[PDB]
Amino acid sequence: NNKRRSFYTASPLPGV
Amino acid sequence: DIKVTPGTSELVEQILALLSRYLSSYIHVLNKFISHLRRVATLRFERTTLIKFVKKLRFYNDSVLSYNASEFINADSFDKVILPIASMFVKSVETFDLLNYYLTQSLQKEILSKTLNEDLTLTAESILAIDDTYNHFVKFSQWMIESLRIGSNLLDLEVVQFAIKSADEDGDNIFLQEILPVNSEEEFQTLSAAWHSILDGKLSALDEEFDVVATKWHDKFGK
Amino acid sequence: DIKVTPGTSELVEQILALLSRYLSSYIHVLNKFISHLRRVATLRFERTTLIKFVKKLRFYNDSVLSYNASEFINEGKNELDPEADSFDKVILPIASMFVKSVETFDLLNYYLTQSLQKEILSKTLNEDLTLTAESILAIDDTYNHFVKFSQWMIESLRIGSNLLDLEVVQFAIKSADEDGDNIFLQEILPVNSEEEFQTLSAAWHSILDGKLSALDEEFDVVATKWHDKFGKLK
Amino acid sequence: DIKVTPGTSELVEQILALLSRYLSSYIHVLNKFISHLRRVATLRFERTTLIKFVKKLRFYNDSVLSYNASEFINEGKNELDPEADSFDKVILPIASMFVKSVETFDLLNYYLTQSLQKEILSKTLNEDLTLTAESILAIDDTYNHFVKFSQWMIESLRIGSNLLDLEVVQFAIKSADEDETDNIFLQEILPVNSEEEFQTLSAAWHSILDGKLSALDEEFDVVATKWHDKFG
Amino acid sequence: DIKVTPGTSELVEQILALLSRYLSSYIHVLNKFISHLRRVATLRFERTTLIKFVKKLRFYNDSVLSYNASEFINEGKNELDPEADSFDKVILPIASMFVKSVETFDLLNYYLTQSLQKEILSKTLNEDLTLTAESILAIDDTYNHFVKFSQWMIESLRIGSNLLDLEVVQFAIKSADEDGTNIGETDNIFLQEILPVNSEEEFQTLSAAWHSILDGKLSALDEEFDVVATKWHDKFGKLK
Amino acid sequence: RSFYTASPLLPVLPGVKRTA
Amino acid sequence: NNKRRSFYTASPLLVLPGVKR
Amino acid sequence: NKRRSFYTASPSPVLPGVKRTA
RNA sequence: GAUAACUGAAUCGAAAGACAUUAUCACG
RNA sequence: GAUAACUGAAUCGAAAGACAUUAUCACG
Ligand SMILES: [Mg+2]
Ligand SMILES: [Mg+2]
Ligand SMILES: [Mg+2]
Ligand SMILES: [Mg+2]
Repeated sequence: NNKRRSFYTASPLPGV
Repeated sequence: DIKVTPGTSELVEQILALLSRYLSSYIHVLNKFISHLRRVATLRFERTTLIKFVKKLRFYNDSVLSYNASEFINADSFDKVILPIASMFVKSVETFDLLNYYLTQSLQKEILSKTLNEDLTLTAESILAIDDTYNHFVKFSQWMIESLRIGSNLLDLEVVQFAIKSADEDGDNIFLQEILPVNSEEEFQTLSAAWHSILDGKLSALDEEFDVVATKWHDKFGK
Repeated sequence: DIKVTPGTSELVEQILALLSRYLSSYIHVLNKFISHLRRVATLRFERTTLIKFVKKLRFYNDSVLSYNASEFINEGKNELDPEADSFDKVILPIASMFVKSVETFDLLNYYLTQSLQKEILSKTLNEDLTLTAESILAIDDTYNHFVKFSQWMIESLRIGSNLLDLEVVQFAIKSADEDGDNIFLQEILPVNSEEEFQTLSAAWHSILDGKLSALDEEFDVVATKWHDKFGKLK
Repeated sequence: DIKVTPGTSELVEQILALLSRYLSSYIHVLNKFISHLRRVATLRFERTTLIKFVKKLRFYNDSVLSYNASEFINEGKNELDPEADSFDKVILPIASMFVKSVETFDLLNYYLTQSLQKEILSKTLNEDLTLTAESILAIDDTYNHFVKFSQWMIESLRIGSNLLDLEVVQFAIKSADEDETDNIFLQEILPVNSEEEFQTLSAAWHSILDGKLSALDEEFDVVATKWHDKFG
Repeated sequence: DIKVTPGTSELVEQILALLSRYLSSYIHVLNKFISHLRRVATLRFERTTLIKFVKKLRFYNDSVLSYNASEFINEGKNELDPEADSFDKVILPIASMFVKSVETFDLLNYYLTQSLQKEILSKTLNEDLTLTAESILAIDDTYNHFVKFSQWMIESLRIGSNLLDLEVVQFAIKSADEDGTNIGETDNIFLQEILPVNSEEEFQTLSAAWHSILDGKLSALDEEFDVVATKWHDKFGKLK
Repeated sequence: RSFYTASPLLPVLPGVKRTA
Repeated sequence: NNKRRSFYTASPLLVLPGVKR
Repeated sequence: NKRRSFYTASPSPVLPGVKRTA
């Protein structure tokens, strides 16, 4: 859920 | 295919300068925090963990600042020349990932648990900035690698693969957007300098927010 | 320019397998520790820090295990081809992976074996979930040797730069300049053939497998200690 | 030579009620503090020390509230006989309770207002968890006056001894020897000769001490409000 | 009823001497501990707390040692004298001192043997300046017996009241009412019944038997305080 | 788990019965 | 000095019944 | 030595391709 | 640089003696 | 009441099995 995603961030373009 | 120019040397130095600015922002604010933490007995070992991290960042910074790009460039493929620069970015980015989790999440909770003193915490806005800067350096890193098709399993960033595996299982997100290949060095240079402008924008916002927190720590504890 | 062979593919795979063994030893013991720590309320956030670290190691391990070396090596045809890859070019990203990993282990080992150890005693008032002294010894011994192996690969082929420098190696050097035998300060001899790299590589392989078995053995002892002193019923 | 009356029973109950009010002010504010401290992991054992203290106060308070004074005062075949109790004999255990309590408050105040305050700043740097300067002033002012009232009861009826001496009173005296006075503890207790006189002076003390306990309450309310707003 | 004798003066002095021995055992060991603790920066404030406690004990000890019992006991002239003191009246302030002391020891023991022990491990990450388990046992055994001796003096002469109740004794009683342990012969020292005494000769006899027991406990206490002072010397005081 | 003693688990006493 | 006096009060500080200066 | 404890928590074979006294 | 001050009488030292003209700590 | 949630694959249980329909904590 958002516990898995919380290890990757603490939050809620050229060549792209 | 794609080949070096005499202007390639400076393009590398300019990219590396961003990384040094990113590293240096953290080192400055962490030095201040580590000093304030001296005065909190219950945070003595968390402090030593932060010292360990800051030493690592400091080392990456001396490494980057001492790197003379011209000593490693000739004739060489542009591929070959960008590869170790990209590779440094990846090592740094994964270090920041580890540090950000500790600094902005675990430690923040620990600080409140141990002290209930919000004067020692980061501001919400500094956390936002931290994450925004990280996301963009991750994406810039991915751009450099995928644009020149120099990627592999070993240069994959954890956060990028996590986003991808999450979209497969679930079925807009910055990490999932497609990198267009580049065909000339003139094109890489153009897009690079546009990235440079964006990332400098993020690092100034970051600096601004690190100032705000450092000021708070000064006023609420001070010298 | 030293050149690739058809046997080069397997040499890379063998080097990467060591890295995978090193990563996997940590992941196994950490998975255990993280599970035990679920039952300790005061170590809740330290636990999440460990999870973050173990995830990173796990990712490096999947990355390494999924890397098909042959897909990145142009190979020798018989020997002549000027478009076949340099051995330099092929070892470089392997070495570079080792460096990233080794610096991650450095960060982790300090947390795991020093800070957290002190914190565990402070918070719990016992030794039941600390590491053994011998496991710490093994951890450090294994790290030291993987650092030195990493340096060997890089300096032997003269493919180093400021960006591939390991923090612990530069620290040792700067400390000797200021101060007036130490594994990190000893000189790397250059290598001239791939046949020579292979020979020395396999000798390193034997040494490092030796260190990883000692590590495994000590990780087994602590997992048992954790079981006897904390996990089991009373 | 100094005898009980039927009114003596109520004079004792009134004195004891002050002690109960003093004990209860502390118990109230400490109950709050102990609760706030439950959320601070680094102050876990300091909290248990406070609980130990607050339990002791609470016990002295139940003891005092459940003491029926009349059950220990022989009024006698009314106002006649040598069988009826001396006023001395009756005040003695009341004074003695005050002394035990006062020495407990001394131990507690040092911990609460000095050691623990410093420890709180060392561990947390969080001044939200400290007492106000004004609460500390009040604590010390109330203590001083209960010490002096206790000494008055004892020395006025000449019922003192080495065993009823208060540490703070002897310390003041020994400090003046080694060194008319401005110091409350060194000033002389006048003897009393009737119970009517004791009663009069007692009620004047009662008024003063109630004044100190209201100031104390007021400052405990200020610090409790701070603790409520800043945590709870 | 029960009346003083010329021998009463010395009986009081003897009782008070035990209290002084109890106090002095603590003061000695605490003085040592406080000195050691001067060299531990992280235990600076805990140290000041201990000093506050040890000062209180020291004061009770000077008070007790300076008390001249004869100055507060009006003896009788040839036997009956209607101005001579009741034995009741004379024991009361002695008992009352014991109670004040015992409740002080209760507060101190919790700090010393529980809170502070945990804090020492938390802060220092070692056992070098913790107490031994045996010293804790001795502390608690001595406390228990002085509590019981104090209760004996008070209940034997029926001189008790709500104000002389010991916290630990009431706690044991209220705990047995609620749980149902006050039925039958209990194994709990605090719940066992105090027999009344009727003569001073009887009090004296029982007193001296208590005296023998308590001196036994204080020697065990002293022995364990010597062991832990040695431990503190070997593990902390002596440098290499 | 006690405020009253650190030794939970603790022979005839003068002037005392064995009886509650 | 004032370290001895600090065990007895937390204050600078130091009319009353039965009391004559 | 207080700086050296951030690099190992610990207070003589030949290694391949490492010249021994250097 | 920081921290440590019960006239307490202990502590450290085989002793002489030491004890804020001291001691301990430190990415510092 | 509060606290604890890596799809991690360990942990706990001799077994059956357990694992937020859970677990732990809390001034007599
Ligand atoms: Mg930690
Ligand atoms: Mg943490
Ligand atoms: Mg304290
Ligand atoms: Mg404590």
